[PDB]
Formats: sequence, structure tokens, C-alpha cells
Amino acid sequence: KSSYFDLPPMEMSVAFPQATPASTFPPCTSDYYHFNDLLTPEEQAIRKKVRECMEKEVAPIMTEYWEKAEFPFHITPKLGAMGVAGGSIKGYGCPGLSITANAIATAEIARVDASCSTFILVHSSLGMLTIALCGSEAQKEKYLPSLAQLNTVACWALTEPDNGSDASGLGTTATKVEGGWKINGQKRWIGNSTFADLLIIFARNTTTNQINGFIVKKDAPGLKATKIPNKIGLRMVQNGDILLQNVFVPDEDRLPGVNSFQDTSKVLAVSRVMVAWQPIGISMGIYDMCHRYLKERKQFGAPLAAFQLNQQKLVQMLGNVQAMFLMGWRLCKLYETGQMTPGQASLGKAWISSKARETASLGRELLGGNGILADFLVAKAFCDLEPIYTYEGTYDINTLVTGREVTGIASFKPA
Amino acid sequence: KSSYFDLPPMEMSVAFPQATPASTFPPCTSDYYHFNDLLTPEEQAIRKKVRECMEKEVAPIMTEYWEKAEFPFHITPKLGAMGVAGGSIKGYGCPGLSITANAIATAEIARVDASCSTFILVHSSLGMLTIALCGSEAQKEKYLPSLAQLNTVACWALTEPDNGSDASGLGTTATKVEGGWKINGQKRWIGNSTFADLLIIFARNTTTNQINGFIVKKDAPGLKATKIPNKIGLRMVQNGDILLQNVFVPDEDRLPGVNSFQDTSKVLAVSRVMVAWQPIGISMGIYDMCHRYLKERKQFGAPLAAFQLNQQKLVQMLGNVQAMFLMGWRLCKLYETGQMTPGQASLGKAWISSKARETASLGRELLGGNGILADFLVAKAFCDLEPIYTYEGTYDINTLVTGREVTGIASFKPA
Amino acid sequence: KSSYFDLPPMEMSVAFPQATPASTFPPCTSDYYHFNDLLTPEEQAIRKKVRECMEKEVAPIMTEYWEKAEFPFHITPKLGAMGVAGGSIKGYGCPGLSITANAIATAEIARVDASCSTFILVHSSLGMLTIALCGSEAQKEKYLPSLAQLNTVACWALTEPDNGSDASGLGTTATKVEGGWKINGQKRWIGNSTFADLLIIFARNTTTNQINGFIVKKDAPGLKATKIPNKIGLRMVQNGDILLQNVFVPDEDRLPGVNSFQDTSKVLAVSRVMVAWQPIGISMGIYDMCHRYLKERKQFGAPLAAFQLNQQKLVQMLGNVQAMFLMGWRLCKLYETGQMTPGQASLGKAWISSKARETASLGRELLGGNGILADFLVAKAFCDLEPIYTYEGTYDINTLVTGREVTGIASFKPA
Amino acid sequence: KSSYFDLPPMEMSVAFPQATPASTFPPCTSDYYHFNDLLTPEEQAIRKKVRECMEKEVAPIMTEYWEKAEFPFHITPKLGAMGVAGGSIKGYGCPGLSITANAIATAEIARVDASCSTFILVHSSLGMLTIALCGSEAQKEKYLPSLAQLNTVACWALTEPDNGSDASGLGTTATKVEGGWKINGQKRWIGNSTFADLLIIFARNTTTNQINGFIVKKDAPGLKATKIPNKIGLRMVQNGDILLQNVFVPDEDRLPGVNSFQDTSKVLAVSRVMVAWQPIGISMGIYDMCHRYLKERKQFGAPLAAFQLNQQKLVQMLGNVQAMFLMGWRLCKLYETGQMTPGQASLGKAWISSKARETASLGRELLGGNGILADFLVAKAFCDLEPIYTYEGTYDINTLVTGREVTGIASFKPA
Ligand SMILES: Cc1cc2nc3c(=O)[nH]c(=O)nc-3n(C[C@H](O)[C@H](O)[C@H](O)COP(=O)(O)OP(=O)(O)OC[C@H]3O[C@@H](n4cnc5c(N)ncnc54)[C@H](O)[C@@H]3O)c2cc1C
Ligand SMILES: Cc1cc2nc3c(=O)[nH]c(=O)nc-3n(C[C@H](O)[C@H](O)[C@H](O)COP(=O)(O)OP(=O)(O)OC[C@H]3O[C@@H](n4cnc5c(N)ncnc54)[C@H](O)[C@@H]3O)c2cc1C
Ligand SMILES: Cc1cc2nc3c(=O)[nH]c(=O)nc-3n(C[C@H](O)[C@H](O)[C@H](O)COP(=O)(O)OP(=O)(O)OC[C@H]3O[C@@H](n4cnc5c(N)ncnc54)[C@H](O)[C@@H]3O)c2cc1C
Ligand SMILES: Cc1cc2nc3c(=O)[nH]c(=O)nc-3n(C[C@H](O)[C@H](O)[C@H](O)COP(=O)(O)OP(=O)(O)OC[C@H]3O[C@@H](n4cnc5c(N)ncnc54)[C@H](O)[C@@H]3O)c2cc1C
Repeated sequence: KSSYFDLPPMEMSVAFPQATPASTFPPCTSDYYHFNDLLTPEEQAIRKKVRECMEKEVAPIMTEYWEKAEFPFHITPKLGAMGVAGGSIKGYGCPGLSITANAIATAEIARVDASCSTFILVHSSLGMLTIALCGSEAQKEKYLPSLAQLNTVACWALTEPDNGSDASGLGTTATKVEGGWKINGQKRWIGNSTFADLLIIFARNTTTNQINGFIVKKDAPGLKATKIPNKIGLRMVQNGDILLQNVFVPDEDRLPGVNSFQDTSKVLAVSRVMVAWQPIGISMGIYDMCHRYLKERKQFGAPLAAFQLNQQKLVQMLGNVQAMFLMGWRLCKLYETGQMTPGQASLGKAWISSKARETASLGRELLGGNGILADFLVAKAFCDLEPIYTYEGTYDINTLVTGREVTGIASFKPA
Repeated sequence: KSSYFDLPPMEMSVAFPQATPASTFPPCTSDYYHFNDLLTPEEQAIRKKVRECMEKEVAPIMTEYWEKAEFPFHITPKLGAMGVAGGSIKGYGCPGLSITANAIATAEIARVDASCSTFILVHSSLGMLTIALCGSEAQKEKYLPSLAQLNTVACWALTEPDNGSDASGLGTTATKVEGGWKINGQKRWIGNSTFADLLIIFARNTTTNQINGFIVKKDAPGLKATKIPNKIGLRMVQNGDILLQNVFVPDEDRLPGVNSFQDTSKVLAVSRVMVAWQPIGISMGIYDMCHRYLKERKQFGAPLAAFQLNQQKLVQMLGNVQAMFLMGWRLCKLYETGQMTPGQASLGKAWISSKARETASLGRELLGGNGILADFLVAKAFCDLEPIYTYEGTYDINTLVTGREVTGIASFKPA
Repeated sequence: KSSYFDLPPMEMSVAFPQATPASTFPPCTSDYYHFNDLLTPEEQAIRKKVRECMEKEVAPIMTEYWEKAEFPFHITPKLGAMGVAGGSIKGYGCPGLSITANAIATAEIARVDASCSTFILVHSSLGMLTIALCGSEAQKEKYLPSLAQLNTVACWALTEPDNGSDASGLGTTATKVEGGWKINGQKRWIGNSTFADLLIIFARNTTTNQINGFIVKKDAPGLKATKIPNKIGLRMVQNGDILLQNVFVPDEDRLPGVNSFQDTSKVLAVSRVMVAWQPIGISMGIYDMCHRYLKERKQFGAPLAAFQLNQQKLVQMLGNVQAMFLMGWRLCKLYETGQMTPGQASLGKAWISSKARETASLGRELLGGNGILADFLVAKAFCDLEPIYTYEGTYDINTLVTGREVTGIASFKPA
Repeated sequence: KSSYFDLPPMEMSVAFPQATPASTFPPCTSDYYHFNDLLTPEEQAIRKKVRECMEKEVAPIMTEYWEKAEFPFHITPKLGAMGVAGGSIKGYGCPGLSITANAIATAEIARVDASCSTFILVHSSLGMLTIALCGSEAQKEKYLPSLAQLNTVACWALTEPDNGSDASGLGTTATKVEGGWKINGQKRWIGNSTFADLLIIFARNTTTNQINGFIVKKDAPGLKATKIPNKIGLRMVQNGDILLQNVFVPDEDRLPGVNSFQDTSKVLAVSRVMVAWQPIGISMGIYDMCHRYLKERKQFGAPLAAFQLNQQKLVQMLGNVQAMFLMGWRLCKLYETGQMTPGQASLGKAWISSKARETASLGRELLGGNGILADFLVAKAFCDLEPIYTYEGTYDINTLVTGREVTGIASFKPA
């Protein structure tokens, strides 16, 4: 309670004149090993298209929305014009991009805002891909064209409160009834669920006692998806607690390609390739910001980029970025050549996100105080990395997928 | 848009039944090296006292205020009843506690909530202490009785946009006028500055060319303090941008004991010990949460505590924590005996600060998904640590303070 | 072949004039937090006495011996004059030191040479202590006084080719025979064993199927112990493969206090406190050496200590040292007060080990090329830490000992 | 003294029968991202030839030689027959391999023995290359053919006691006299120098004040090279202190293409790509050995590979190896494409080197006790990695080479 307590925050141009905030997004200086050499002409055109659009459309508004933990619904039709949704799905009204074209688009979104990327990743590299790989021809033709336009939104429900890392032992049931299925259970952390038109729900078929997948609809009687508050990262992403009580799904809406967790495993493997590319994008952005910031901000009568400790940290981030990118690039190519094991994807995601965590640490301390401000990207990025390091399998779970594959010995279960 | 988009969040007890959230604070398990042995009877009594008060009064409401970036004003008299504000200042209405007493109280506050400790710390171990050291006996008798009971609040303005790490090159001017002084300049990041009744403004005396100190008042004409938004950590702390335009301050509100920057470094050495104790407590709280969570939460039919990977992470935290306490404790003992150099104070704050960053990182990934949720503390703590790692000297600035002392060569300025 | 190939190496004063080799041992600048304040006047006396002797007697010759992987037998009587061997054993011709005194001398020995410390450690803290804690009055008086003078050397044989980390399941058998026992099996890695007078051999008593302990004598029929070659660290220590072929040990030389692994486990805990002081010692040595080296060595027109990067590495070391020391210190008091658990000793030894590794790594790179020369200590110290990080239980085994204790759930056995 | 003290060590098959030592070299499992996909068929063939030669000829003999710190001269005609010496030099009796061809060759040599690698690299990528890039046709035709056959050995002398990192400022002098030059000064750390036939000595022309390069011959009047003893890594490489007192060098032996430091600095960037590949090779070997050791060695009734903690380490190493290779591979393509900058070569060398250090650290602790024995490779490579992390420019110096380039500000010089 003062004369000034109620007053609107001081404008950034007056509050910190020395540096530019992320509204005017930093230029790409993280690309140090000339990555366009590794990209097809079509892939280069997508990279710059996604980037120009994210910097113009999303960067100026992301700070507000991230702070309020609100989703920028108005940005959806643009993201659908970007032709990103539907990744590498061929036909059914999808763009039919290369896995690498999709991967670099993923990074180019994540570079600017990780929530938008997660939004699309969950919608497209999980939601749509599960329909593409596991759906009927009828389902694909019915559901994908619109999903690709972003006229409808998908989400992907696997995780439960009782079942997170231990996904194959999920407890959401699916009971065969007359004319379809009856779904019962509870799902947790499902991004988009609070407004998704389509909800791919993984439920245990109670006849076969194996895991099946079902396309649930928005507003189905017995369905309730509600917002998870107080997240420190991915604040624009709407993560849902879902309740299903005798939610009905007709025969035609069961995914025929999901007959046990082995198929969910096959989806997650391809999905982990796309998730790997999020930390790559984020790291690229953090460096870009850090690079500009350090050159702009002056202390002790010199740019902050003049000091040894600041340079060592800047180059450490820079090396991490080149390696991560190449790491993610190889992964894509392994997939394309049809020779990719789940262990290779797990390691891709585990390793990359670990080095990204490291990179965000350094990038965060490099901006000093402003490094904790959403305004300057890094804080946002630093916070957004944490759940990414957790989802699509934790670091520990992913390294054990690889460890099992590389050694021949499962090491998940307790003594 | 949905029939359930607007609905309130699911109750945590139904949302995630397995683990209990921070609103019911975890028991102390972090204290593995029986630290009460290093505490005197009245030092123990205070540890107990603040602990209970923080768990009962602050824990149940800290989630929602932190999320909304609001200060919990209703909580301030309860903190004033604890008799911790005023620190080690003898007399003048203050508690006259030992340095070690002040330190674990700083830790036990930070254990539950870092924002609250920061508020107290800038108020008591910066605001009140500069009055207690650099003040006249008059300034002591007038402001200190009210500041100790928390009936009035203090802040401490050194940092500004152009001068943060280079505090010595402070730009804010102080022209001499009859009756007193006019303050012209700008400050930034100042904790409590939006509602502080007293604002200790550091400004350059244009007559002597040196930095001085001025107790400016709330609602002084020309003075505007405005909240800094979009912080990722220390969200309840009201850090401000301060505009000073011809701000009048009479002869009696100037601090007679600060005629040079040298005087501010004298104070900053003592504060850097209290600040060193923030990460200690925060890290204790993190281990405390983690210990209980890993025992409650089951995965693959076992508690999360049963897994090698988790036990290692938890044990690394434990070790870190013991070492951090011992480090801070010796830092108090060096102060108590009048042999503490600034380098010693800096090493402590740097080292402890760093190991906390490491501890929080481990703690955060130990909780999986829920580790990003403020409701479970470790997410709050993980974020709160970043600012703490940065302010009162960055890790780098502090290390080069020690570096200069121990090699005789200053390495702050560039080539 | 060359006209200079066979010529002796260049003298250090000529080959590298700028910096002093370890032969003139550096002054103690690692003690930054004034550690004598935590020691009794007796504890201070020993620290000093043990340093004076290590610097004068061992430093000038330790390089030549560490390179040839040889033990300096002539050094033995000088070590037994220090009054170290025996440790905390009360009576029976032992010095009856405090636990902290025995801990400090270990650090001061390890500070100059780690091999020398490991010699004394295996001898006094493992070998002699086993006779104190599990021996009978008869054999305590028979063997201990000679051991404390170092007129005779002891070793401690637990590890086997098949049982290192899994010591509880050892396979060396001890067959009850008229008038004593017959020992059969192999031991690996036993320090001093190639010249030890007393070999404490742990073997499975074939009547009870539990581990027992036996005092075996040098040159006993069926005993042969050979050096382990090609060691990168602790190269002065004579580690042996012991082959035991029907070795006769009479009823009088069976330790009546060892009746299962629980007794040998009781011993390891007290020993791990002393081992924990070794990396403390070594890290002090590395710092002391680096500090002097960065002031003497000059590059780009200034002392290496002038550079931001070097100063930070040095300060990081300095921070670790102070924390490691306090950690070892607190651990001693825990033991002195009868409140030490095995899990507390395991934490000390795990954490301090890990911190030393970090320190040595930093310390090694700081000296550039000379950082890989035994002459300049760091290289020797750096290598020596590696087996210390492994023996007395690996970092992982010790982590899980603490792990099991704090969680109450064992996590050693596989999935 | 003992009846068994002078006996030879126990043969490994009886000492530790559970695991196979490096003398029988492990199969390649570190190639997890199918690296041959990124190599030309010529490059795959070279990779194959070198690997089979190193495993057959060097692995069975390396342990004894590394421990004695002696060079295996008898291996020279084999290494010569591999067709590596000469690297990418086209013509003049050299094999004219591609850049990646020489890179993978480097790695495969280093994979088995780092000393052998450094031997060839200093001879080929420094000695021979300096003549190719900076020699006259007359001296290229005269010296290279025999050098490519290893019938003569070259070395490359830049460093001196007073100039290591600051190489630009060396004090070795070249005075113009009738018929040629007289070289005066001292050199340190020069590999192959005790037996090298040709010695490329860099010395400051006294007329022009710039660094020049001179082909000095073995046993030249005034030349004395002596072995630097007591190294902990690359123990097989013969590094020298070189003494030059009025060493005469004829006009025809002055490299006419070396006129200032920027000529030698241009060579350093090309050879720095090759050095980068040394860590890549070594890490692969470390992984390869670990993989096999962890499957073979049983403890607690399971392979060491069965335990979470061990799998995590193993997978972290594997992640690193993939990233390092891709990193090294990309660097080669940047050079092949003619677009490499010093900063990029510096970044590669710095980053890859640091990752290899982390890897060696993990691989070392994964083998327990035996991880300190040269017999099981890991120990040797761990140690070998330290000089590699230091030479060809340090981590600090290399990072600052990139820092200067990306930021535009040099930060080598002190305040
Ligand atoms: C932002 C966000 C979005 C998400 N979106 C979706 C979504 O769209 N769809 C969906 O289905 N799910 C989603 N999830 C859930 C996500 O997949 C889970 O957070 C994660 O996969 C499971 O972890 P958990 O939260 O259950 O924690 P837990 O599984 O309890 O793990 C806690 C800790 O224990 C460790 N651990 C667990 N098991 C072992 C083991 N066997 N050995 C060693 N260590 C172990 C883990 O590494 C982790 O550190 C989302 C989560 C987040 C945070
Ligand atoms: C939550 C919060 C609360 C705060 N509260 C207060 C307060 O109450 N009172 C107050 O006065 N201030 C306060 N501050 C400001 C804080 O003290 C400053 O952030 C910090 O001391 C100076 O950093 P800066 O933000 O100016 O960034 P900079 O000073 O520009 O530093 C940016 C980076 O450059 C590095 N760097 C700077 N100088 C050098 C150098 N010479 N050599 C090598 N590296 C260098 C730093 O390590 C840092 O990584 C607060 C800040 C935060 C985030
Ligand atoms: C220099 C030196 C001196 C020694 N002196 C003595 C002596 O005097 N007396 C004596 O009795 N012994 C001695 N030893 C033996 C030493 O105590 C053992 O090396 C150690 O206790 C067991 O290691 P190991 O060599 O058998 O390796 P292993 O037990 O094979 O372990 C290999 C790796 O696997 C990991 N690992 C093992 N078990 C598990 C598990 N359950 N879960 C997860 N990870 C696991 C370990 O952490 C380690 O990294 C000495 C060793 C050295 C190196
Ligand atoms: C096995 C081995 C083989 C070698 N072979 C050869 C050879 O064949 N030919 C040859 O010419 N040389 C050779 N060298 C020398 C090698 O290139 C040098 O050791 C290296 O360039 C660094 O020199 P230095 O050892 O004097 O380190 P120093 O220059 O003494 O540096 C010591 C420390 O100070 C730091 N430092 C130095 N300058 C700065 C700065 N400006 N800013 C921040 N930090 C700084 C460094 O990072 C390092 O940690 C060899 C060295 C080794 C170990």
C-alpha cells in the first residue's frame, strides 16, 4: 500500500535501456557449424519459414501469455498455415514432409517458445501420428485432414497418477459393451486435454487384459479434463487432469493398431526423435539471446562478452549446441534408413536434453538478474527445459531403455 | 472452449492421491549430521521456534501467493512476533541474537519459503544493519524500534540498470542543497521497494565524488517505485524499478558512516553470510520434500526410494546439504571471532550457492512430473535458487573477490 | 638410437626454471578457513610434527619411488617415530591418540604422499584396529606394540578375484583342523601383503558358513603373495595377489571377535572415516601446489594467477577443500560422541572422494604440461585419488550403504 | 623382504580369470549410430586396416611398453606399412588420404594406444605437413618420401619453458650467418625429439623479428635432446627438452613458407582437427572395453552390466561417443568444404576433449579396482587423455580462440 503500488510495470525501454528483450527476437548466431549444409532445399525453406513466423507472430506476445499460464488460441490458425501440423504423415490432408523437415520445424518453434512446440508436438507427433500408424483407413481420412489444418486439436492420454514412468501397467480400463467400449479411469498431465477435440486415450481392454487406444471426443458424457495449475515451465501448455466415467467410444473409434503396450512403445520411439529436437531448438535460442545480450550489455566499461568467464560459458553453450544438433540430425537419418532401434531414440532424447539442461544453466547465469525474467527468453527457456527433461520418458527411464538394449539386461524393476 | 475448460483445478488429494503436497510440510530428515550439536541452547530454541511458525502459517498459503506473484501481507505480523527481524543488532529495540542464531533462522525460513527469507533479509540484514553501523545514534533510536517489530518495512537500493556487478561505478547522483540533498537517478531490483516505509538509497555525493547513503521515505515527491513482473523465481518478493527525480532528503536522513564505497563493502560482507544461509535452508527443504515423496510414491510396485538411480541422487543431495551447513556454520564462527575476511565471506556464498544449484537440480528431477509443480515445493525452490545464485554478487563476482584476496591479483577488469 | 638418446634427463632447474618442483614442498595456503581453531593443542602439535617430517623426509624422494613403483623401506622407521601407527588404540604399546588426531596426521601424510598414507592406513586403521576391536587380550599384547613401532608390518585381506564390492560372499575357505585351521583361496589387491609380517585373512569358516578372521604369518607354508604391476595410482604401495594353499593357522591366531561379516562390517565403518581424510589431505596438497605454481609461472606477461579462468579453477578447488575438511571434521566428532552410523561414515567417504576427484581434475589442467609430471605433485596426486575413490568401498557401494540407511530399503541386488 | 617378494607377478588368467584384459582387444560396440554410413568406401577400408593392425600388433605389447615408458621401435615398420604416416599430403611418396580418411585413422590408432597415435600425429600432421604446406618442392621431394615410410622420423618444436600457451612470443632465435642460420635457445615437450631424424624448429628470425621455421637434423653440432621422465600419460611417447646452442642450419633447410607466427598458426588449425579425433578414438576404446568388462565380470550373482548405476554410466559414455564422433566428423567436412575457421577447429578440439575427460572418468570407475591397471586399457587411456586435453592448445586457450572469433573481442591478455 503506497501511492505507486498499483502502478503499471515500468516499460522495458526505460527500465533496462542497455539490452533488447525477446519481443524483438535475437538473430541466429548459434548455427556455428553451418547446418544448412545438412538440409535439403525444402528443409531450408521450412526452417526460415517457421522461424520468421515465430519471431513475428509469437515472440512479441509470448511473455504475457507464459506469465498468466494462458494459451494463445488466436495463434492457432497461423500455426496451421505454417503447414507444420501433421509432420511427416503422407496423404490424408497432411503435408508429407521428411522426418528431418519436421524435426527442424520442431526446433524452430521451440527456439522461440517451447509451449507452442509442446502444443504442436503432442497434437501432431503423438496425437496425429498414433492415428496414422494405428488407425483405420476410415479413421485416418475422417480425422487427419482437419487435425492437419489445426481446425481440430488432438491430445494423447497415457500417463496416470498411479502410472507415469511405469506406463505398461496403466489402470484405465476399457470394457467391451454392446456397440462399442466403455472407458473408466483417470489420466494426468495430458497437454491440450482441456480443449482438445480428439483425445487418444490409452485404456486396458478388459477382455484381453492388454492396452488398447481409443479416440474420445470433446464433451463426451462422463469426461472431465481440468487444468493443472502452478507449473514452473511450459506455462502456455494446458495440462489436464482427466476423469473418465463410463465414457462411451463406439467400435469405429477404437484404434485397431493398438493391441498391447508394444504398439504404444512403437509410437513413443518415433515420438522421442521429435522430442529430442525441442531441447535443440531451445538451446539454439538461449545462445542467440545470450550472444546478443552479452554484446549489448556493458559492465566495468566493456561488453560482457569481453570477460573470460563469460566467453568460456558462451563457447561451452555453443559447443553443446553444435553437438546436440548433429546428434538429433543423425537420429532423423537413422529413422529414415529404417534401421532405428528404440535404444537409439532413447539415447538421443536422454543425451540431448541433459546437455540442454547444462546449456540453460550457463545461459541463465550469463544474463545476471535479467536471466530470471521471462521478458529476456532465457528464464522462460530455463524453466521450460525441466518438464521436457521429464516427459516422453525421464532421463533415467530413457537411459535404462538404452542400457537394457545395449547390455541385453532389463534394469527397470526393483531388487 | 469446452464444457469443462472453465472448471476449477482438481483437488490435489484427488488429483494425485499418492504423495502429500507441501501445504503439509515434510519432517526434517535432511539434518543427517545431528547439527543441533553445533548450536547453543538458545540457538536451538530459535531454530525450533521459526520452523514451527513457518510450517503452520506460511506453508499452507505459499503456493497460491507465489503463483500469483503477490506478497502475503497478512503474514508479516506473525513474522514480527518471531523476534528474528533486527538480527544481531544489540539494543535499539532489536533482539540481539548471536550471528549463528540469525543464520539458522534465515535457513529455517528459507527451508519453507525463500521469498519470505529474502524479504526479511534485505529488510533486516541490509536495511536495519546499515542503520546500525553507518547510522548516527539518532537514526538508530528513531527507525530501529519500529523496523524490528516489522511495524515498518525497509529496502536497500544499490543496483541500477547500468551498474549491477560494477556497483562501484554507481550513476545515481546526490547534489547538496540547503537543509539536505536532492537525489537524481534510477534504481533496479530493489526488494520491498514498492511498499517499504524506508528506502536506503545509495547515491554519488557530487561534492566528494564518492558514494553515500540516504534514508528516503515512502511517498516522497519525485520518487516512483514500480513492480518488476515476469520473474521465474522469488515470486512473492516485490522487486522494483525506482525513479528518483529531485527527491529531497534532509541532513538527518543522510548516513554519516558511508563516505565511500568502502563502507558499503563492509556491510555487504556481513550480509553475504546471511545470504549464504538461504541456499542451505532451501536445500534442506528440498531434501526433506524428496525424502518423503520418494517414500510415498510407488512405481513398478515399489517406492521410488527403492531404485538405485533415485537413492544415488538422494544421497548426493544429503552429502551436499551436510557440507553446505558446515560451510555456513564455520563462516558464522569466523565472523563471531572477528577474523572474517571478505574473500572468506565470498567463498562461502559462492560455494554453498553453487552446491545448492546442483542439489535443487537433482531434487527437481527426482519428483518427475510433479517436480515442476509449485505445490510440491522443490519446483518453487529450484526457481528461487536462480536469483539467490545471482544477487549479493554473482557466483563469478564472488569467486573473483576470493581470487583477488588469495592471489593478490585483481582480475575483475578486461584486457 | 641417437647421440643424445641415452643421456640422462635434464635437471629440473634447467628444464623448467620458472617453477619449483614438489621436492621443495609448497607452503600450506589451502587452510583458508583457519582449521586449528577446530583442533586441540595436542591435535595441532601432531599435524605440525607430521607435516615437518613428510616435507623433509618424503617430498625430496617420492618422485623416484612413485615412478619405479617401489616402496621406500628406509622410510618406515621415520614413520614409526611420528607416533602415528596404532591410531586411537588405548594401551598395548599404542599412542592412544584422539580420533581427530589420527585423522589429521592421515591428511598430512596424504598431503605429501598418498601411497605413504595408504601404507599406514591399511596397517593401522584396518590391520591394527582389527586386532584391537576383534582380537583377544592375549594377541593384542603379543602383536600390537611391535605394529605401533612399525618393527612389524600388517595388512588386511578381504577382497577376492570374485568378491570385491560383494565382500560378504567371499569364497576363501577356512577348514577347522586339529589345533587350528587351514586356509584355501585367493585374495587380490592387499596393500603391504608382499612384505607384511601379519596378514589378517578373512575366510569362510566351513563349520558355521560365516566369515572369520585369521592372523596369518609371513612365509607360512602354502602362502605366496606377488606384486600387482601396471598400477596408475598409489604406485608406491605394494598391492598383492595372495595365494593361500592349505595355510595352517593355529587356534591362538584366530580372531575370536569375528564371527560373521557383521564384525568386519563394524570395522569398515571406523576405517572409512580415516580413508575420508585421505582425499582431504591430497586436495590440500594439490591446492598448495597450484597456488605456488600459478604465482611462479608466467604467461602472456603475467603470473598464471592473474587470469580469470585460472583464478576461478583455483577458488573452486579452495571452496571444495574447506568443505571436505569440515565434512571429515564433523564425521570425527560423530565417531567421538558414539553417535556415528555406518551410513554417516559412508556418506563422508563417498562425498569427500567425489569432491577430491573434481579438485584434482581442476588442479591437473591448471598446470598445463607440468600437470602430468610426477615432479610437480598434481599428476601423482591426481592418479592416486583414483584407487582411493574405488577402495574402502566404491563411491556407488558407499552411496547405497547411506542409501539403504536413510530410505530403509536395500538397493544392492539386481532387478 | 619375503620368500615371495622377488617373484614375478601372477599371470592375469590366474590373477583375475573373470575378465579378458586389453591384450586381447574388445570388439567395437561404441559404434552405436552406425558410423560407416558417414564414411566413403575408401574411408571404411582404411578404418578396417588400421583397427586390425592395432589389435594384432600393438594391443598384445602395449602394456609392458607404456609401463616402462619406452617406445616400441620394432613396431615402426608396421605403422609405416599401414599407410597412415603422410596423412592427406598428396604426392612426394605419401598416401594422399582424404581428411576424414586421416581422421578415422587417427581415431583407430588412438582407440588401441594413444601414444602410438600421438607419435604418428606429431610426425605426420605436424612434421610432414609443415614441409608440405611451407616447404620448397626441393625439400618436399627430399624429405617426405622417407618420412611417409617411417624410415625417418620427424618432430615439431614450438613450445619452450617460457612459452607454452603464449607461443606467439617464443624466444628461440635464428641469426643470419654466412651460408645459413645459427639457431639458439631451448625447447620443451617435443615428441619424438630424442630419436627424430628431422627436427622442425621454430625460431625468431633476428633480422625481421618474426617467427621462422628450420629443418634441423639429428646429431647436429650443438643439439641435445633428452627425455622428460615421470609422465603419467602418453608414457610411450618420447617427449624432449631440446637444447640448441649455435646449431647451424643451411639456407636450403629454411622453410620459405614460414615468415611469421600466422603461418604456424595456420598449420595448427589443420592439425587441430586431427587431434580432435584422438579423444574420439580413445573414448570408443574405453567404451568398448567397459562394455565387455561389465558383461563378463559378475558380482552379487549378476553381470556388472545388470545394475542401474552401472548401466547409467555406460549409457552416458555411449551418448558422449556418438556426439563426439558426429562432432569430429562434421569438423572434417567443414575443412574439406574449405570453410573451416580457427574458432571451429578450436571448438571441436576443446569440446570433444572435455567430453572425453568425462567419459574416461566414468569408464575408469566402472571397472573398479582393475580400472587403475594398464592391462585393462581404461587406466592407460584415462591417463593418456590428460596431456591430450592440454597439448595442441589447452581447453582454456582453445575455448578463448572460439570466444574471440564469435564475440569479436580477444580475452587472452590480462588486466
Ligand atoms: C509438461 C508435461 C506434459 C506431459 N504430457 C503428457 C501427455 O501429453 N501425455 C501423456 O501420456 N503424458 C504426459 N506427461 C506425463 C509424463 O510423461 C510424465 O511426467 C513422465 O513420463 C512420468 O513421470 P512421473 O511424473 O510419473 O514421475 P515418476 O515416474 O514417479 O518418476 C519420478 C522419478 O523416479 C525415477 N524412476 C522411475 N522409475 C524408475 C526406475 N525404474 N529406475 C530408476 N528410476 C526411476 C524417474 O526417473 C523420475 O526421476 C506429461 C508430463 C509433463 C511434465
Ligand atoms: C530476485 C532479485 C533480487 C534482487 N534484489 C536486489 C536488492 O535488494 N538490492 C540490490 O541492490 N540489488 C538486487 N538485485 C540485483 C542483483 O544484485 C544483480 O542482479 C547482481 O548483483 C548484478 O548483476 P546484473 O543483474 O547487473 O547483471 P550483470 O552485472 O550484467 O552480470 C551479468 C553476467 O556477467 C558476469 N560478470 C559481470 N561482471 C563480470 C566480470 N568483471 N568478470 C566476469 N564476469 C562478469 C556475471 O557473473 C553475470 O553472469 C536483485 C536481483 C534479483 C534477480
Ligand atoms: C589401490 C587399492 C588398494 C586396495 N587395498 C585393499 C586392501 O588392502 N584390502 C582389501 O581387502 N581390498 C583392497 N582393495 C580392493 C578394493 O577394496 C576393491 O577394489 C573394492 O572394494 C571392490 O571393487 P572391485 O575391484 O572388486 O570392483 P567391482 O566390485 O567389480 O565393481 C566394479 C564397478 O561396479 C560397481 N558396482 C559394484 N556393485 C554394484 C552394485 N551392487 N550396484 C551398482 N554398482 C555396483 C562399482 O561401483 C564399481 O564402479 C584395494 C583396491 C585398490 C584399487
Ligand atoms: C604429452 C605432451 C606432448 C607435447 N608435445 C609437443 C610437441 O610435440 N610440440 C610442441 O611444440 N609442444 C608440445 N607440447 C606442449 C604443449 O603444446 C603445451 O603444454 C601447451 O601448449 C600448454 O603449454 P604449458 O604446458 O606451458 O601450459 P601453460 O601455458 O603453463 O598454461 C597453464 C595453465 O594456464 C592456463 N592459461 C594459459 N594462458 C591463459 C590465458 N591467456 N587465459 C586463461 N588461461 C590461461 C592454461 O589453460 C593452463 O591451464 C606437448 C605437451 C604435452 C603434455
